[PDB]
Amino acid sequence: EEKKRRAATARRQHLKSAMLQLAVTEIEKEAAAKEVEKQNYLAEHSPPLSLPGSMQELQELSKKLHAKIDSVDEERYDTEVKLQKTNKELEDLSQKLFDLRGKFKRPPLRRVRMSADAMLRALLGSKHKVNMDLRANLKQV
Amino acid sequence: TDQQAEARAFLSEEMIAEFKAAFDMFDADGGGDISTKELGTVMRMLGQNPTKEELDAIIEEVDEDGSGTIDFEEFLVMMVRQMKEDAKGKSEEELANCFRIFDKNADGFIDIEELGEILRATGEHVTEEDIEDLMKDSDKNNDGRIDFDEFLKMMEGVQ
Amino acid sequence: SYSSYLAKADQKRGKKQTARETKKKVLAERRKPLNIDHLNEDKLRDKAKELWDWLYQLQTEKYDFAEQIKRKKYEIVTLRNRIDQAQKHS
Ligand SMILES: [Ca+2]
Ligand SMILES: [Ca+2]
Ligand SMILES: [Ca+2]
Ligand SMILES: [Ca+2]
Repeated sequence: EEKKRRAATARRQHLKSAMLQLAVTEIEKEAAAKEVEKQNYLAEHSPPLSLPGSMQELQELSKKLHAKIDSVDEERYDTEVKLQKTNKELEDLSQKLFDLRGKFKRPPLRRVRMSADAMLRALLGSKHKVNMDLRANLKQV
Repeated sequence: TDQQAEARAFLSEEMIAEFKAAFDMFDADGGGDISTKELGTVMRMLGQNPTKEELDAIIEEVDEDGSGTIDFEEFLVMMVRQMKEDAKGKSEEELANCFRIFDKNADGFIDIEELGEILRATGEHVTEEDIEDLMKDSDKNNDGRIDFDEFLKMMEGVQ
Repeated sequence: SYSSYLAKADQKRGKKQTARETKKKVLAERRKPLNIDHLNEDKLRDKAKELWDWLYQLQTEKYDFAEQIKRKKYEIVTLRNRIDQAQKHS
């Protein structure tokens, strides 16, 4: 009567946790690496400026930049709008799922207020020692 | 009061201890309950700028005695609900991220192949049988992949 | 279905033209001319970089807005699979 079956499940768990554990450590790798790409991109599209001589150069350069500004700014704008468009597209999709299942996990928009841990830190500053998460507390001996 | 029960049951003396200190600061006069005004002051200290409507709504969320104010009890309730929501969000976020890492592929799934890789990618020792086993257990809609929903489910419980 | 063709023109042209000027209005505000021309010589120095930072400022943001859509675009791909998976017309 499948008496041993119990060990099978524990494995999946052992593995699942071996997975998540793997995930997390990989998660921050991609994260920092990602950033690296960000500073390189910026590394060339706007490298450590070096102010020219003065007369024509400083004026010229200034005009150069100022024009690019309206340029980059417009691009920045268009981008922001494509984002708006996108966030919009998923909100609708974040609907077409609600009224078809109900309140599902991981809504894309996520309405979150400040955490209690935040409020606590913010108000007591130094004396806020409780790594609160879920761990209840029953007397230890 | 029933809520204020489990609520206080949930927290620890440590918790209460601090949530009190915190509550006290909310309460100016020191009477015994945060008013629609006493709250406004703290909220701004916390970097917000609520409106009369907003404030009350935030008040009467845990005001069981229709007082229009919040006592250290209704407060603990409030802190609890938040405690909860916070931990929930953090969880789903992490898992959500894990799914993207395991997905590596874009297709929004996790096929037996990647499952193997990621699994094999762990230091743990595993043979194909294990991998396909975990797939069969996880894939509930028996379509071969593992959708985000299932991933939430399968990872439900692990850390 | 060709009586709806006049709807295309009116609609598209409409929204598109609305969007334009808005973009123009918006972008125009965030723009302060290069008024400072020949008022000092070392001024350019303390000026030029300020422009430089503003650029870098915008540039960095554009990059973020960018990476963001990408992430969102993926949120969608998944959110779409959950939609189909959650079909089962039973
Ligand atoms: Ca009071
Ligand atoms: Ca009360
Ligand atoms: Ca995949
Ligand atoms: Ca599946």
